[PDB]
Formats: sequence, C-alpha cells, structure tokens
Amino acid sequence: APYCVYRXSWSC
Amino acid sequence: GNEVTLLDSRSVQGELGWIASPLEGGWEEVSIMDEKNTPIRTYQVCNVMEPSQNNWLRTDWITREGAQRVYIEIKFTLRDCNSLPGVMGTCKETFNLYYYESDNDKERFIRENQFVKIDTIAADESFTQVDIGDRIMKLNTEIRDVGPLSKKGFYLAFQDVGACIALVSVRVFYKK
Repeated sequence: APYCVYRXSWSC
Repeated sequence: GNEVTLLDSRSVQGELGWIASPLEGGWEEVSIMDEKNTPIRTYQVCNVMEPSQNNWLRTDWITREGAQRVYIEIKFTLRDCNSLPGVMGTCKETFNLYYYESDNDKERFIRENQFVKIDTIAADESFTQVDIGDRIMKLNTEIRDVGPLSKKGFYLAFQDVGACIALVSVRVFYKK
C-alpha cells in the first residue's frame, strides 16, 4: 500500500 | 483571456481513468472531497520504502487544436524523505514529466522509449493555496512549456522513481 496518503494533510 | 484549456483534471466529470503502469500498486486515484462534496481527483504514489521503482501514469489523448506550444501547470505535494520515518536509501523528492505525440487518440500500449522527456519536477519556490473548506491545501505549483507539437494531439505521462507524490491538479492549455 502507500506508506502515506495525502487527504488536506499527509497521513502516514 | 487568451488561454484555451486542453485538459483540466479538476473539471473532468467522473473518474479520470488515466492509465497506470503498473495497474495496481503504482499510481492510484485518490479523491479529496471539497466543501460541496465534489471529488477532487488526485493521483498518488508513495512506495518510498521499496527499491527500483518505475511507476508511469499517462493521460488520455489530448488534442492540441491549432497550437504548436502548450503549457502544463501542475499543483502537487511531495513528502520529503527527511520527514518520512524509515530507512529508505532509494527515496526521491522529484518526479519526471513526459509527452508522446500521436495522431491516434486510442493508443493502447505506448512504450517507455517513445515518451519524450520535458523535465524533472521538484518542489521549489512557487506554491499556491487551494481553499477546500475544512482545510487549505498548500501545494507546489510548477508550469512547463512543451513544443513545438506537430501531430493531431499528444499524451502526457508522469514517471515516479521512489517518491511520495500527490498530483492534485493538472491543467494543460495554450495561448490563442
């Protein structure tokens, strides 16, 4: 999966 | 005034359904909802922990109409390797931008070496602010000019080689 997801802020 | 838009990801009705190679595990469509609950359709990849990445993502066929010289405006955000916990010697803080000139608007499997390189895009001095209600996305904004084009249309491609990228917006235009 992606380690981090940009949603507004990056979420790792 | 004199700008004619040839592609705007923010305006496309429904899914973008660009072409990801690879199809799973590379670039993926991620929807950030604005204050009205209208999708903002981003493309994201963040396999920074994993070596030898080569992830492509290309657009639909884009007509150039009359113009020889097109302008590409991308709004994105990159996680710096510095800020991402993990040992990751192949982490990168750029991506590459490519184009392919074709008369054929249903090209299916265009290959890597047919693509022609525009630039390496990095987070740099310029940024923008996109107020979506609950947040304000602060994003990098880069523009490149490509040409001279001489075929009915073209394809844009973005290559990832180990970065943590969100492409939030892609506009392509020319000046009439």
